[PDB]
Amino acid sequence: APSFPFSRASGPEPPAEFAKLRATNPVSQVKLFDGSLAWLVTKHKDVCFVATSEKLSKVRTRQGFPELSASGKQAAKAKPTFVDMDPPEHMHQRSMVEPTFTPEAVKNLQPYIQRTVDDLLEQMKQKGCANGPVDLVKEFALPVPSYIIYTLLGVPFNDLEYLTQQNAIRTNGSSTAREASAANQELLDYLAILVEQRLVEPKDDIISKLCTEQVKPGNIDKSDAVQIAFLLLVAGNATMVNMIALGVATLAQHPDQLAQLKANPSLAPQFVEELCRYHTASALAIKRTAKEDVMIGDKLVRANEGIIASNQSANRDEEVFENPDEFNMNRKWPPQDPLGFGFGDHRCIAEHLAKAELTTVFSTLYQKFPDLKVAVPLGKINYTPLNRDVGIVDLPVIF
Ligand code: HEM
Repeated sequence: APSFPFSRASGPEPPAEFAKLRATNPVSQVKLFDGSLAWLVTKHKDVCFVATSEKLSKVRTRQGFPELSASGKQAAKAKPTFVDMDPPEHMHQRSMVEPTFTPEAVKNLQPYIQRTVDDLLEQMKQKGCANGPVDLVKEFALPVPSYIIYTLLGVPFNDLEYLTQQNAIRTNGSSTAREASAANQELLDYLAILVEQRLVEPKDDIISKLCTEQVKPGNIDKSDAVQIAFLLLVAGNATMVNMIALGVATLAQHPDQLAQLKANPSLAPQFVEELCRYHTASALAIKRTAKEDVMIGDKLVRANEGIIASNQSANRDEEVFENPDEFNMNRKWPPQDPLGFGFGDHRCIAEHLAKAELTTVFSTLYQKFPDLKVAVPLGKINYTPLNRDVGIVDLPVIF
């Protein structure tokens, strides 16, 4: 059984194993870091089954849960938030914060999203690139989702820049463990204090809604509110940063499609849909353990055996998406959903917010900077390490 996670075939490409497994052995066993075996599911139809089957559990203290690293094994010990819950606990807690992320709520946020993107682009323009390329990640891709989610949570404007840097330090590949866990503690301590404050004078933010509607009535206590706030911050931010940078890089690699977006910014939504299928930047979140024996394809998955469902592989599934390895924002979409945001009850709470952020970015960026160019040869883009989710560490641009 091969070791899993697999390595990406190159900087921007999924692991090569997935295409072979889809063709010859679509439900197979893999070996995890601790020697245990897990089932790997690779076809779109089977990923959807794993994401919705009531015989499968997300509870991480169940025997067989497929932790992929040593830190996940010990993180399993903490009191769970709704990301690690089964029904009915899952939606009981998820519904406490879902109101901010509905399509109606995200529609009302759209002027604020546009203003955030506008302001940060104008700052980048004023900084200029007269003294060399600027890092699109540091200058734009990082602050855009960071400022927005921090602001929704209730962080005051003056604290955004420091806290944006701390959260980046958490996930930066060159941070030592001491740097990353210090940045983590910094974030937790700040949120605890913000929860204390909002308990005394609520404002109009997510933390205030939790304090008023759930902590004070006694449905949760303030430490749960901290954990939930922390989950909403760290679950998708690094992914958002990577998607923005990957979109720029992808467009530099497909000049004809960038020219179409320049001449018709209304194609941004279609570009975003294809971006999220092609570059599946969160590919290791759909994991389960079997509560009962369950049959998947031609395999029997025994109770207490772990399952990993690759939505990255599903998004390249030849049986669903014609020419899946071509990036084509003009593709015709089948009836099946792309699975960039997962599937079923656990499907990304922030799907609509994420798409609205991405859509706002790519309908504005090249109107503001029509001559935006990646400043290094495309073969020299600094992608994330091949053993991690696809992403871009830094992206020097001129404009
Ligand atoms: C392009 C950006 C993003 C992508 C591709 C993405 C992707 C995903 C995926 C694949 C999952 C697993 C869903 C499943 O288990 O089926 C997920 C879950 C989740 N994501 Fe995101 N995400 C993004 C942005 C965000 C943002 C901005 C936030 C928070 C503001 C967020 C918060 C969450 C949470 C809380 C969950 C767990 C939901 C649950 O288990 O009920 N994500 N996301």
